[PDB]
Amino acid sequence: EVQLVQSGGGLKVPGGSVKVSCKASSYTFTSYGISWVRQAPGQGLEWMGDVNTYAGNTNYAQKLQGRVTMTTDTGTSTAYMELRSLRSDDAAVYYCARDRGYYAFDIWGQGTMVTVSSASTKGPSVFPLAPSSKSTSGGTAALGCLVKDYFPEPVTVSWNSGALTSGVHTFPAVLQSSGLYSLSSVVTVPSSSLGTQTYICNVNHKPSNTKVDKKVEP
Amino acid sequence: QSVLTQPPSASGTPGQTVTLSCSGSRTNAGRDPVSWYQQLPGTAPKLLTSTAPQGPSGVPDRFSGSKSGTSSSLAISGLQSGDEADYYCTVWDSVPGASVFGSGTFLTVTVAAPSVFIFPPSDEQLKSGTASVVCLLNNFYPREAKVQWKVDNALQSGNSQESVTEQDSKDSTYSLSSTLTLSKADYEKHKVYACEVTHQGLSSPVTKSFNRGEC
Amino acid sequence: TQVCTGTDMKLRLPASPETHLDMLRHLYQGCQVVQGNLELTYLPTNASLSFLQDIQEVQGYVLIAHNQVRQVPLQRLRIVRGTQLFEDNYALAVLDNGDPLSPGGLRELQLRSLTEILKGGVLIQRNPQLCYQDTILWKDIFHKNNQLALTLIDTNRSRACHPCSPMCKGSRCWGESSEDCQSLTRTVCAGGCARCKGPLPTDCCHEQCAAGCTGPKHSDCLACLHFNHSGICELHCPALVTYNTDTFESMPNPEGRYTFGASCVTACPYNYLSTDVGSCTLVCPLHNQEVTAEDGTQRCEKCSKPCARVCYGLGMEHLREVRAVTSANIQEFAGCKKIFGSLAFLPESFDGDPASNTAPLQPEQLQVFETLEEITGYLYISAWPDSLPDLSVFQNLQVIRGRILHNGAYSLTLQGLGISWLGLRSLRELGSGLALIHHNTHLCFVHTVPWDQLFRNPHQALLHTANRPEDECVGEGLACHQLCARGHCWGPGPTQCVNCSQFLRGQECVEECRVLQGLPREYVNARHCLPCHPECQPQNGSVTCFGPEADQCVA
Repeated sequence: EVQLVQSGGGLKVPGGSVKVSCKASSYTFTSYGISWVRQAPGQGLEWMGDVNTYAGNTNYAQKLQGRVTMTTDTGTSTAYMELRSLRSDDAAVYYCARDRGYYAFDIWGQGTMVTVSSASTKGPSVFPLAPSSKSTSGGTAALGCLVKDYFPEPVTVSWNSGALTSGVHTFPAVLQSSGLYSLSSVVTVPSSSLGTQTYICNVNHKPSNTKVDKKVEP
Repeated sequence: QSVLTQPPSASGTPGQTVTLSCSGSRTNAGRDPVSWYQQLPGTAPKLLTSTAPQGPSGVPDRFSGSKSGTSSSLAISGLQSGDEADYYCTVWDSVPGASVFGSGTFLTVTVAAPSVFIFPPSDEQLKSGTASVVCLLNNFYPREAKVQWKVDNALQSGNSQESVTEQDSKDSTYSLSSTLTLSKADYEKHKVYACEVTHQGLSSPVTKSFNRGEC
Repeated sequence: TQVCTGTDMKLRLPASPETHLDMLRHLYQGCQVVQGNLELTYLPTNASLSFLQDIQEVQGYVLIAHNQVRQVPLQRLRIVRGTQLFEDNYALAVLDNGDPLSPGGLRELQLRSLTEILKGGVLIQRNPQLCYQDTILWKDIFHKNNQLALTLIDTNRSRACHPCSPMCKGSRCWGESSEDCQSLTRTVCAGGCARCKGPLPTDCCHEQCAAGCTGPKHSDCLACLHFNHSGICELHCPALVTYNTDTFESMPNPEGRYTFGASCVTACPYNYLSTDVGSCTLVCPLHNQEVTAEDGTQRCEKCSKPCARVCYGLGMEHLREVRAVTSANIQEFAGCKKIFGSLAFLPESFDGDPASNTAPLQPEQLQVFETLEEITGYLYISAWPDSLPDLSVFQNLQVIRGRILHNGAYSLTLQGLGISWLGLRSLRELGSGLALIHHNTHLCFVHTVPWDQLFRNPHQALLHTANRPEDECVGEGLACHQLCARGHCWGPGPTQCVNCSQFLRGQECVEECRVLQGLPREYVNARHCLPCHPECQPQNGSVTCFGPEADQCVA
């Protein structure tokens, strides 16, 4: 099985650099090119540049010129995404790919994790989202705990110390323009336990070791 | 050299014959630059057809693309259960050459009308400088929905961030999390905060709202 | 057979490994002199290298890298003339034959015969089992006027070496044994003496001699500084013509010879171009045509007229540094009856350089080469468009001489394709080199081909693997046609025969020639069927024509 494997999957502060790796295997490395392509969250593809394996030549696209250097490594077989002067905009996923054939990109390294934001470590404050008369569609009521402004990823949420997993929907973290993330984590219950059952959310931000519990009530 | 995908979303039930589009912005080659991809959630995109009407090896025969003038058209015989993905095309003509804004399909297993709720921002975040009114949609299909704000009957723009769950393991429906973010100096101004939810499963844009102060 | 030819694949990993060893064992098994880069790389440990065991000379460099054998039997290795050198420095380099993280890895050089290193330095690094490589007085090896006396050597190992041989004078040795002892021949010698067989003067070797001797004569020499003139290591093979010193008419000199690389021969060997000026080559000197001579020879004579136009392939002239055929050079080859150089089709042949708006090569374009008969270089394919089921745009390709060879060794390579049969019908000669045919999943009618008659020399052989299993090949039914003689074909039907059973009617084999019954009566000629002249009345059963032209018929 032919392969591309990628590394460097990390975090970065605006105005720094990273040089993603791409060890290509199981094929004559030199007789295909190698290309890179990027993918921010929610949006789609965007092409970086070229790199004739055989002889170096390149074609870094307009949006990135002078900010990009791409390099072969025939001896060891690897291609390198040397990216510069980055910022919040340049947070995405950086896949590497060849182009066998017959024309597009076929084989794909998993892509790598590249996010930019200038923040140290920071826990979130957990403010609940209380049910009443506006969240009852039928006999089902919804109650939650709004977890906002933390750094870095990840964060793990449990309801009522774990017992309540059904109905639980923990949306992925939406990175605020402010430089931090934010989430929401609800639970759909029959609207007959509001008071009978005790409703609390147990959050876990390991990088800050904060452990918040937030009772939810009308 | 460039393209546009319509729609950014088409839906599909089994056995059906499907179509996705792409509009080449110049008499491309020639013919045979174009190629379509499949994107599984959180994994690497892979090529499906290229030279328009030619599968590679490891991509099945219910796949087969095409072209006509300056437009390409992917085709699926009978859809199946794994085909939950976003689909991208490319006119690989000259350089630099462009991608597309992505036609993404989903598996319609009985459309579910969204469960539309509304939540005023808690009384502690409010005295903590900032505010957040979340408008939860629960268990719906497809992922295609329309979520907007009408802070006292005036449409909002830019002061909000959406979010959508990974397709449920057992029922094949999602859940959406709109979150308008404002300040303490602005929320005390308005009173009404509406969230009109138009969806290809509701007969008409269902609308909810709460009264600031009225608990 | 004394003389073999180098490889030229450097440190680049062998395309088909499962073949690679069997490539080496063919190249040199029988070989003494080696005009050029002896390269022995990547070899694993279960690998009997008993074919090098004969090699004396090596004109090139001697590269040894990334192997794994604990030992390479290059024991008779007299002299290595560093004509071309590895990295343009080292007339020998032993690199990373250690292990890819008791153990394996090259352990002893055992070069117990390497007297002279005519040019270039030495470079022996990173071989963590290798001993006694510093322990050589490298300065006795290098030639006197070696102004490339540079050396870099790694001594780091994970292994602790043993003492040399007791039976070794100095601590100097190639190997732990006593025959493995460095035997010096320059420093320990008597005066001006370049090379000698002992401290004594009478022990001095000839000047024309060059790597020691067993005597004072040129006909007592262990090697030659210029040319082995039939046993008499000389300066100059006698040229083909002698001068009166006075007048200057020069009738030919019967006992003149031909400089073959390092030799002095009367008749330049197979693929080689004998010359006016007395050499043997694979490129005629400037302002020469390559004629086909009053015997059978290729030969290189002058050009009265400004010489007639001539086709060029990859690795020749303006195409020299070009590597593949693309849309933007494919047209040069139109009309070409004989391409000087080589053609190669890599997968970038078939998706062009969009970086340079170079269109991909379309399968109708190849329909240029049907005009081509003789390639003087190599042929290398790795992509061919999915459609065209066979390599038949070369249907008229008659001979491949391989005076360039891909990766040093291969005159015709074919890998990673998807053709369903070959189709070179007209291909009779594989002048030199090995044919490598691997990894074509649908390739049948390979076995069906009688390679042994294309080939020209004993060192030659077709090696192949990962193809379409030739038992599953009668499994779908594919096999030569009845009109294909001796069971031999290049593909289905009687176009792709190799020799017609009975006669040829154009490109198609047939049972017989219309001398008696067919729609137009024909006449047979070189077992070809050809028409008589249309106005030579149809005979109610008997013979009608008697020849192609207008007269020889009936009425």
